Amino acid sequence: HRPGPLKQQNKAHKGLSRV
Amino acid sequence: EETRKIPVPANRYTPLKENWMKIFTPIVEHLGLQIRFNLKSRNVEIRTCKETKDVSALTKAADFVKAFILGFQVEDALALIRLDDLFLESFEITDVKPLKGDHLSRAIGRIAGKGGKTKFTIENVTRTRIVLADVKVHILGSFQNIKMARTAICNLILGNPPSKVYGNIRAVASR
Repeated sequence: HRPGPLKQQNKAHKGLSRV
Repeated sequence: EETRKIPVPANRYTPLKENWMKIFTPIVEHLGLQIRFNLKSRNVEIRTCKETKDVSALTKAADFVKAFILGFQVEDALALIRLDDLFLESFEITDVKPLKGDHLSRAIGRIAGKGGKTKFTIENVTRTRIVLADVKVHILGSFQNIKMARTAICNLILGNPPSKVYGNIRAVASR
């Protein structure tokens, strides 16, 4: 099931030698 | 003679003008008290007269207009007159967690919810009335209902989402 807009989901923070 | 003075803020004068009828008519008819509004000192003045019985009504009458000063709707304060154990408890939002700037406004938004509905939902859960100031919160109801509403609000501003507190408060209200 797909949660709706009312469901709280926060946007993730993106952070040898030759010889 | 017994004197009560209730102060009025500057923003409450216009709703007092628009709701004065339903303020003096409940007092002057069945409470038997004299009321006036001192414009010079800006105070709702209540005093007794020769036709007052059950003197505690005076106290409730003061609480009556006090509720309308704090922002509560009129008929809720009418219920304050009719019922016997109704109390109001107030606290600022920063009285439970130090919030600054945009965090405080986000806390206000979490209490109110979108469309107000979250706050409205809590009312229909607890049979209380909740009025938000700029930063202060006033709860009117009986003692246990005040405690449930205060716990719901303190969870709402702690960071808990309105949906989780919504479900928890709608489940715990069956006791």
